[PDB]
Amino acid sequence: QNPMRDLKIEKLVLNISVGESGDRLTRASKVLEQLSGQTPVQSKARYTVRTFGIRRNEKIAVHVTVRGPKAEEILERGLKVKEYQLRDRNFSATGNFGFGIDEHIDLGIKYDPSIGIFGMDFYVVMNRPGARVTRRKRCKGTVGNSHKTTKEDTVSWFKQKYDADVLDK
Amino acid sequence: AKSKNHTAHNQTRKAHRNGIKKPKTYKYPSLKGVDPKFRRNHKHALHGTAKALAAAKK
Amino acid sequence: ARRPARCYRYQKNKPYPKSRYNRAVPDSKIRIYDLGKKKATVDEFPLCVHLVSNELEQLSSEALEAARICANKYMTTVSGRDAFHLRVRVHPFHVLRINKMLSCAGADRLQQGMRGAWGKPHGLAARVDIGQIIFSVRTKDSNKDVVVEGLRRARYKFPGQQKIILSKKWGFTNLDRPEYLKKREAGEVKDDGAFVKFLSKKGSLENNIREFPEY
Amino acid sequence: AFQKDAKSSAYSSRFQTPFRRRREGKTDYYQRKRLVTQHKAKYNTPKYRLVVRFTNKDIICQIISSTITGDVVLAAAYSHELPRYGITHGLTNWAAAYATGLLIARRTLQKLGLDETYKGVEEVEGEYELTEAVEDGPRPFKVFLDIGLQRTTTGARVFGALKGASDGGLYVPHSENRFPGWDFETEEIDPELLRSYIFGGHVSQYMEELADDDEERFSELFKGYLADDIDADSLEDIYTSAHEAIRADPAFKPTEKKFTKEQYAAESKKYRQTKLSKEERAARVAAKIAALAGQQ
Amino acid sequence: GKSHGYRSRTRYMFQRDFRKHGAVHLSTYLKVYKVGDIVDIKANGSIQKGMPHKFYQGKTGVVYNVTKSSVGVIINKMVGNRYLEKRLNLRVEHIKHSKCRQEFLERVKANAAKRAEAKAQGVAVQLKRQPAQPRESRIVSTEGNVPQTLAPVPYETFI
RNA sequence: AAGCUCGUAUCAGUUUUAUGAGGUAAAGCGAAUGAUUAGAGGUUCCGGGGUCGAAAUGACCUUGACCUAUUCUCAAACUUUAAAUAUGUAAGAAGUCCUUGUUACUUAAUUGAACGUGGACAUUUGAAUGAAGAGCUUUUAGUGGGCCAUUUUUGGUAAGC
RNA sequence: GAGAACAGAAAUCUCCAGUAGAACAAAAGGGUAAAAGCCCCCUUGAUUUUGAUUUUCAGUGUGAAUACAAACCAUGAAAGU
RNA sequence: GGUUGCGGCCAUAUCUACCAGAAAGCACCGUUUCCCGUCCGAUCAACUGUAGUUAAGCUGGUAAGAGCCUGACCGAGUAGUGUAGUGGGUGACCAUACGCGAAACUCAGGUGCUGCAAUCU
RNA sequence: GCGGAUUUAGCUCAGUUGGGAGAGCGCCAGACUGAAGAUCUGGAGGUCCUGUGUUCGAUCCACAGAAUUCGCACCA
RNA sequence: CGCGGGGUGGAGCAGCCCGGUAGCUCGUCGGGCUCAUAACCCGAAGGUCGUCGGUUCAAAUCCGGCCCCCGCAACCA
RNA sequence: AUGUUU
Ligand SMILES: [K+]
Ligand SMILES: [Mg+2]
Ligand SMILES: [Mg+2]
Ligand SMILES: [Mg+2]
Ligand SMILES: [Mg+2]
Ligand SMILES: [Mg+2]
Ligand SMILES: [Mg+2]
Ligand SMILES: [Mg+2]
Ligand SMILES: [Mg+2]
Ligand SMILES: [Mg+2]
Ligand SMILES: [Mg+2]
Ligand SMILES: [Mg+2]
Ligand SMILES: [Mg+2]
Ligand SMILES: [Mg+2]
Ligand SMILES: [Mg+2]
Ligand SMILES: [Mg+2]
Ligand SMILES: [Mg+2]
Ligand SMILES: [Mg+2]
Ligand SMILES: [Mg+2]
Repeated sequence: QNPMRDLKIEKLVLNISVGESGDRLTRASKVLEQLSGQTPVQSKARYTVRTFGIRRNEKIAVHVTVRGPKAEEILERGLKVKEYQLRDRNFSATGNFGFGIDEHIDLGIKYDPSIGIFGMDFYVVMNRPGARVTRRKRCKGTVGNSHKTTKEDTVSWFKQKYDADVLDK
Repeated sequence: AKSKNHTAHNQTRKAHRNGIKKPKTYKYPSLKGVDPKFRRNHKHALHGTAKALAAAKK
Repeated sequence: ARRPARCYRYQKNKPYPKSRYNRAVPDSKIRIYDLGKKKATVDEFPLCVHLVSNELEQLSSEALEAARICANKYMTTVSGRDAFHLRVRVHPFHVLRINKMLSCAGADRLQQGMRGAWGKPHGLAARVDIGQIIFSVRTKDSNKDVVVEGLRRARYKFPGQQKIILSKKWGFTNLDRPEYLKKREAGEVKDDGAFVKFLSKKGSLENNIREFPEY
Repeated sequence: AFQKDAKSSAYSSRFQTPFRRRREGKTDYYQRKRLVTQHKAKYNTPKYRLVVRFTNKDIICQIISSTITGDVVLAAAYSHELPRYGITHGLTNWAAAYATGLLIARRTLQKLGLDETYKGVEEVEGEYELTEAVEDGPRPFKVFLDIGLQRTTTGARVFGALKGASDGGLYVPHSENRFPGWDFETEEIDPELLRSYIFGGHVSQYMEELADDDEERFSELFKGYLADDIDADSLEDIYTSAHEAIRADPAFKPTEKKFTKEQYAAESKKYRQTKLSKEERAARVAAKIAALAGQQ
Repeated sequence: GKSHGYRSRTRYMFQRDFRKHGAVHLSTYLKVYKVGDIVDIKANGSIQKGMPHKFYQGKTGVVYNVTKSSVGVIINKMVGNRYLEKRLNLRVEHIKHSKCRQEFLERVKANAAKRAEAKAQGVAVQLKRQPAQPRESRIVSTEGNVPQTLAPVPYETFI
């Protein structure tokens, strides 16, 4: 009994946080460009602390945001890697959820040593219709409490759809 | 040898011996800092007013 | 050595606390301000006695520590460690300065006199007004003489005049004893720690129902 | 509730609320100050804004001056008045914005007695030009464009309304680099593309493409056009006739206002909750307290 | 060394009236100042341009010039044993219309009306203000107001 | 000192009325910042340790480190608030009101701005008190080591510092 | 604060809360939230002429600053700046 | 009286938690050829007003609500302070006389008002 | 008391630009020797003089001290 | 300000004095000889010539600015 | 050419 409080995928962000900025970074950018079908964005480092050799504004990561049916397809493809089993702790309090895969080459294109191996980070942001209220320029507002996404709502939606399951508390 | 540095002692008495005089307001005050565009137009307006008043004294 | 307290008895300077602009203040001699049975409930100690200043002056942290030690030791010896709760209600936040002038023959030769005389931190003192409470001690009504004598002993450690006053309040609360009794029998007082919380007729009814089940 | 919701008493006490229309996300006061602030050496001259606002399903085009008591509308035009001039569909598109700007310009000139002089651009061809002052005559009515919070983009319907108001005879200072048809790679505008957008050429071309393509989309979109038997090639003459009728009679015939304001007020007053009095609040508090005869 | 800058000792003078920070409301810019208008000077700390010197905070003067965003104000400054004419170029955010003469203008209109009605009805004007006069005789009744006798209270501590 | 122009008179180390400005005294810290005392309840997912736990924080003992509601005491270089004294301006004819002339300024526009012509209003011409009058000018002496008293106040233990 | 492979207590990605508790070259104070902060785009008003004004003040100088005028520009859709 | 565009004062307007909303309006909402902008039509742009919904925004109500606002022979004429004495007191400081006069606290009330224009069961 | 300096593994020291705690002599272990010394390899060794704050972190950017010392301390 | 000279492997120098092109010694490492060490013998590694720009069928070199070091000489706001 | 002790 809910007209348009239908939880749906707003976006899926694929992330490759490489420890360096060498050719591996370009290869990772090409990797997450291939399945996304969009030009990715380079993420510069903000500090130079320790243990990574990363420097201020070194372009150490690369990410891409996918929306709509392409995002849903990529989400299902990365879910088949995790065998449709995600931990409960994988679900955030605000109703989004994520997971990490390694050895991405097990789907789509093969090893291709010109490209190499990268694990990738999936994060899915979940909301309802009317999320524009918080993002539009004019009359920007806050989504009401009953319309906000919760971790329980996202867990229930994620087990209803994909016929998946969650794990221990 | 050190000496005194500053004091306002007796200064008000000195000022009030000849008094604090208000600055003698005049009608038609000076147009020193008035906007020069306004002043330029005011000159022509006053010239036209003077000529009109002279011509109209028949 | 330490200068005599007569040199810093009076509030001659503006308050000069340890701050961003001092950074070099020695530690106060008194570090403990609550002693005795400081965990006792408000119901346990109805009788409150105050050692109150009758002068505008400065009490050194050394004198505060000496008087606290004297009063606590006397009342502990006579009535027991847990027969009272003594609270020092003045904190030595004002820093005293000293312009150190080396004492020896020929000091004028290697001294600048009054040039650059601004002093270094010498100690700490509490600035008390007339009628300001210095010591508060709550206890049972039977321990009145012991408590009064303890504060009388502590008074010898302070400069100036101090008065022993029996408070009309219940313990360390701001309520006169009949009013506290009425509130307690009406159930609008809940023990929180060594102090109590009072039920107000304002705020959320759900919270005023949860706390203070006086309904 | 949450450890970050239900902010603390100190935070609430020290919170300074923005201006109400800034909290509502409606007024950009930084821009409004510069739009409204008059040269002090005029001492009464209002600065008229051509306020153009786009809601869903409607376009608001107002001419507004500022006072201490509040803003005062000199003339207002809406895109829901375009059916009177022969536009019944696409009431928020570029051509509707142009028509509304032309209507507000003509209505304001008629109100100010400046309609015969400053006829504007009667033969619109998409050429960039401002309403010039006539020689030895009153200067054209000058208004300044007020987008509001809408973003300045090359092709915006807000600049379509600007173009329509400028063509209507109002002097609205503007450049041509925000009109549809401006080539960002160079410094010239495309007058044919601007005229096409003025007369709905982009919408007609979309209609033709959708008809020559999958008909389900052309049946869902433009459904009212089919039900009104309006062809894509008819849009240019529809908007030309609308411009002619606007120039012919921009006199703001208002709605007949059935259900007079008093019965409107009564009907709305039926469906409104009233504030409980202090006696009722105390009664509810006493009832809630007496509910705990024991403890629930 | 000593420090006397342009904005020296203005730390609290030029503050923003706690919980009234941010943008200046539009009535300040919609105010109209004519030459001869009397204005009070109060610097707005958020507008750093056209700002008056700290000496003129709280000073009341007369507009002598009107520019695009500012007015010229005439202030008589006490220098030594006399007053010197100072001309300040102040943006409108730092001034407001003075109400030191609104009461005078309303009294002027009321006096004109009273004089006209006097010369229409009879002969009585009394158009000058008068200081608060001594109270006239009055009779104070005890009906329901019988005097209650008070006494000084004895000393007690209640601490 | 010399005076000069006037003297229906002008103004004032003062009050009153009206209207501003200030951030000191006080006050406040269950209000921001910085200090500061104590207990209480939640945080074992509190940082955890002891001890088991075959081991996990899992069961406890519990040192904390936070959060919540309280609590004692403070600030020249803290503050929501905020005096008293002191302080700016105004209390009219150089005013008010009505009509309309100039402009190359300004307005969409005789629109506004400023300066005007003409007309009307003297018992209190628009608070109090006072006024060996007011205003103005020139030219010159000496002085340019200060000190004391009440009150506010800085350094200093203090000083006839 | 809650979430994601390596990746932990600091890397990158996401959401929520967040009156400024950040940042604005430097000392401190004031000021600033669709900004004065961060990023991006275009630029040279850090230009010309000579006056007026505020502070310091003798109402001198110097420094600094304010508001105009007469030009030429920059920017923006524009008001403006 | 509701709603919208522009607003004035800028919390009596804010914040938290629930509830309700007829009509219209607003809104969410549907699409990507065109102008335009993005990693992503999410934002921004354009198109449709059609496919749907009041779920959210928004509005209003509720709450011994937080905050905020107002008032008080509430605290308190208290603190402080101008003026006075060959007043008290070793002093610290204090009292008195003629005046001005808080803040905290407590209690009570309140929770946007309003301008222009348009529109509405 | 003033004006300065330095403080780093047991010893001498290098850091230092918002690098990163390191090198010799010591010690240990293994080589070599019949066995020593000498050499030759490898390793450990500091919570950078103490405490508090500002930085994304910190000897190093960065406050109050503590220790060790050098120069001056004069005219009667 | 002026005139000059110098900067080259970790260190000290040549090659520069007109482009045919980076070398000598010490130092480091590996091996060889010796019972072992030094000398000795054979290898390897080490600058691309103080920083940029300029002219050259292909410049450390020739030219012009600039950084550091030294000598001499000069000095009205 | 040199190679220290027992
Ligand atoms: K004593
Ligand atoms: Mg002397
Ligand atoms: Mg002297
Ligand atoms: Mg002192
Ligand atoms: Mg001597
Ligand atoms: Mg803007
Ligand atoms: Mg202030
Ligand atoms: Mg500036
Ligand atoms: Mg001050
Ligand atoms: Mg104080
Ligand atoms: Mg002399
Ligand atoms: Mg901006
Ligand atoms: Mg200077
Ligand atoms: Mg969309
Ligand atoms: Mg849009
Ligand atoms: Mg609803
Ligand atoms: Mg409340
Ligand atoms: Mg006397
Ligand atoms: Mg032997």
